[PDB]
Amino acid sequence: EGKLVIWINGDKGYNGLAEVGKKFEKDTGIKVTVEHPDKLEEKFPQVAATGDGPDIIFWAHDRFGGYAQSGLLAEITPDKAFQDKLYPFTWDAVRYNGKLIAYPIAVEALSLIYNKDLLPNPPKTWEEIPALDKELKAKGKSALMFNLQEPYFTWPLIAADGGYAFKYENGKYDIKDVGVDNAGAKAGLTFLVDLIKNKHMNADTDYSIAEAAFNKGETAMTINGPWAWSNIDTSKVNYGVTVLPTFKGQPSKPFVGVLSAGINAASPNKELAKEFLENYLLTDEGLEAVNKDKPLGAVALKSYEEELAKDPRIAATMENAQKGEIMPNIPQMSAFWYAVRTAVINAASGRQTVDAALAAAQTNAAAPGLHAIYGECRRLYPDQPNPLQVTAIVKYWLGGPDPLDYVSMYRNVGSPSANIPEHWHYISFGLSDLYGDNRVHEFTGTDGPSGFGFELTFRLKRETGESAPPTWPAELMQGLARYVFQSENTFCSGDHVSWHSPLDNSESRIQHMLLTEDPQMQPVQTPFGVVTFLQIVGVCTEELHSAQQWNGQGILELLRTVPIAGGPWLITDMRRGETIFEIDPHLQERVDKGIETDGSNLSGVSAKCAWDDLPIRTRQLESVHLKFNQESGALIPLCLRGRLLHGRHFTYKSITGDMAITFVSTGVEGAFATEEHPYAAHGPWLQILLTEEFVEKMLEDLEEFKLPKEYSWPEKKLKVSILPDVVFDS
Repeated sequence: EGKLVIWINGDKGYNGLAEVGKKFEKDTGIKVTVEHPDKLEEKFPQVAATGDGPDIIFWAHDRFGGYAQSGLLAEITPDKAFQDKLYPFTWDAVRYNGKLIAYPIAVEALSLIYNKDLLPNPPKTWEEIPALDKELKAKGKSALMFNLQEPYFTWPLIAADGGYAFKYENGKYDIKDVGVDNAGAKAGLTFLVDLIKNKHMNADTDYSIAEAAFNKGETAMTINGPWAWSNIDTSKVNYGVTVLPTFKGQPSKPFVGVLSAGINAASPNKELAKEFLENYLLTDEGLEAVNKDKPLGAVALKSYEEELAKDPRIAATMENAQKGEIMPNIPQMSAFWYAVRTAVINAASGRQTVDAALAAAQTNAAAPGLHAIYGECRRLYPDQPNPLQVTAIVKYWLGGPDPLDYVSMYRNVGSPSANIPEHWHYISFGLSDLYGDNRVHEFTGTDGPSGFGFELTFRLKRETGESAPPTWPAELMQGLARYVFQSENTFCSGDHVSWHSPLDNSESRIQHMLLTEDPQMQPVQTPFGVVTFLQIVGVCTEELHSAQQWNGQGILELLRTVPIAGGPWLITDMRRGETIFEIDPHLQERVDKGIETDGSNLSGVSAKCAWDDLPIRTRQLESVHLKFNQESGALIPLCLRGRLLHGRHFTYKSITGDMAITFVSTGVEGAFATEEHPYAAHGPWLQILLTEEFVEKMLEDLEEFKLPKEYSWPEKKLKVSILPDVVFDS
């Protein structure tokens, strides 16, 4: 609005910012409003585009990387006079792609917390701690307790001797160069595991146990961030905060994240914001104002840190902050976090060796999505670690024709007791985000769908004495997958696919597909999003038609009741010769009611038909004669009962013509047919409006008699005929 609006999380000191907003108002006359709405990090991309976003946004740098790739943040341009007021490394935290995208405001870092009563002189090295633990154990106490389930707290030691996630040499992160496999990480984890083996620590320890312990006076030491402190103050423990122990002569690295403020690229007032950020907020007065209201922690302005630095506590956060590394901004951080955590836990529980866990972890950070899926696959099929797998040798993102990188092929023995035949279970890989580096699918985050948000599956009844699963279903999946990408049609459980081809290139009656949720596969959380599994179900042309006329869900249920045609898990039998309706005539009945009580999903059809026609004008007619093929005539009840009685339109379009006939219900909007003038036409396009009573009467009248079939009324006539449309006499 030419005024400055700021959105920030509910915890920090906005009133101080409001005071700075008042100070802004005094010196410049511009009103500064400060609000702190919920879930802002998610909201900013959503509203930033419209223009109702804030001019300035405050948050830890880790989000900003996402914001920067989406193009929501403006480049900031501070003079050297300014960049020198702040520490060089805080600027590093705000560089993406070599550009500066925010003013660093506050830095948070983990530190070593000790009880002054128990340990007057804290250890300067980790190697001392065992003996110290032994000493503390001597008086019924333990030395150290911290979260071993989350890598944020164990990474310093893992990072201590040379380990790293990504190295940025020019402000740009090399995503290939991962450092979870080197001697250092291995050194740290063996040491952690060794600490746990010698019962100096317990793999079970969590936030609350560690916190309860220090606050109750049960344990001697901890590692934590500023937020925890408030709770220790209430505990009245006399404690000091200092630098973390060194390992093998090198500093521990605690991830340091700096609260920063960025300027919205869609803001008119970018320069006002720059003036404000550089000359008012980043001053002793603005920061002091904010500090009194709610402490920021260790600030980024050298001058101000010195004022704050007497707090032994602040000193330690900044000592640790300088000694530690800055969090990466790329989205793959999410991938790193899942890998490590599993590695640490597995190494600590004895499930895996240190070398193997970190070796496994380095690799899993590369293609997490594939693996996460492999996880779900592993839960169902522990018996089959390696299944026959079709690989696309020419990868899609290098110009390849096949978008599914892998299709795994399993043998499911089934359950005879549940009437589930033995079958082959195909799972696809590529529709979801496997790699998460933007090679095929744009990265979206943990929230929201990974890639298209699903993978395809298929269940093919095993023929007797078949040694191996056939491969044609993979080619089918590739076909569908291409459609997904090109077609950009939504795929949800219940949707149908018109193929018109043998699914397996045989003479089978199964020539179409319906889609449903996989019976036994549960969806998964991959760092790049959520993945669900859509199973393909082979159907006959008649069954597809029923699905179109009613809905997919209903026909799926019908397929579940007839075991040969699907059963509870919907196994496709290509060899199947009968439709579900030929097997049980009463199923047709269930379909008709569904159409009655649900309406029909068919908005129109392409068929042989015509009406009497003849720079364009909307004509009105008092007489109308419609002509239909037997095939289209058959749908007239559906057109009337299914749509008009539910206030829904229906459209016939001529295969051979530009003619069209749209049956219109009352309450439809946008028709040029009125109750006053029911029959009207625009060029070859005809709309006819029918009142519900008339519709009911017509329905009674239509019901075998020899073609041609003629119906007549006091205003309109109808004919059903066959080859006349196909072949004219003139």
